[PDB]
Amino acid sequence: KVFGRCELAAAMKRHGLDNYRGYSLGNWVCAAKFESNFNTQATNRNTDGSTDYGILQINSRYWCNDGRTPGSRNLCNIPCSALLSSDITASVNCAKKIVSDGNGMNAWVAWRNRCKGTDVQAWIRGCRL
Ligand SMILES: CC(=O)N[C@@H]1[C@@H](O)[C@H](O[C@@H]2O[C@H](CO)[C@@H](O[C@@H]3O[C@H](CO)[C@@H](O[C@@H]4O[C@H](CO)[C@@H](O)[C@H](O)[C@H]4NC(C)=O)[C@H](O)[C@H]3NC(C)=O)[C@H](O)[C@H]2NC(C)=O)[C@@H](CO)O[C@H]1O
Repeated sequence: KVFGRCELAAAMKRHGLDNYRGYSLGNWVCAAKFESNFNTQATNRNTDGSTDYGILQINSRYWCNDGRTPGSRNLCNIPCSALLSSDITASVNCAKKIVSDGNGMNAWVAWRNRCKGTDVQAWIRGCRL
């Protein structure tokens, strides 16, 4: 599913991401925009053989099981395919664990390079929240 900007903001808010760990909703929508362009089915391969899945581009090296990333962890306790769903629940629960891991949103490279320190409020302009 490709989400609309405001559509994703509502689901995210609903799922408790607004100010989760001190990160305003803007931050989360910006991250989704740059990581997958709001596409739940985005997948990308990394050089170490791990894969990034879904809307938040969650990595198999640490967070999910894809049966093909030898000696990686499955910290969110889910098959990576659960992250590709139209329903963002699994992606959001998993995100919550990632962001609390110590590096905050720096875990997301597109956030760090394109969202961090920008006027993230713009991402939710005109949404009915
Ligand atoms: C080429 C490229 O950059 N591709 C992108 C993917 O790499 C990226 O996925 C992210 O991958 C990074 C790389 O390591 C990963 O970051 C690691 O995360 C673990 C888990 O949190 C860290 O280990 C923790 O360290 C903290 C603080 O040091 C400790 O408090 C804690 O004990 C550690 N936890 C565990 C379980 O070990 C690493 O510190 C950290 N490594 C680095 C180098 O920063 C991110 O978690 C991945 N992000 C996500 C969302 O999965 C992918 C996602 O955007 O994007 C590719 O393009």
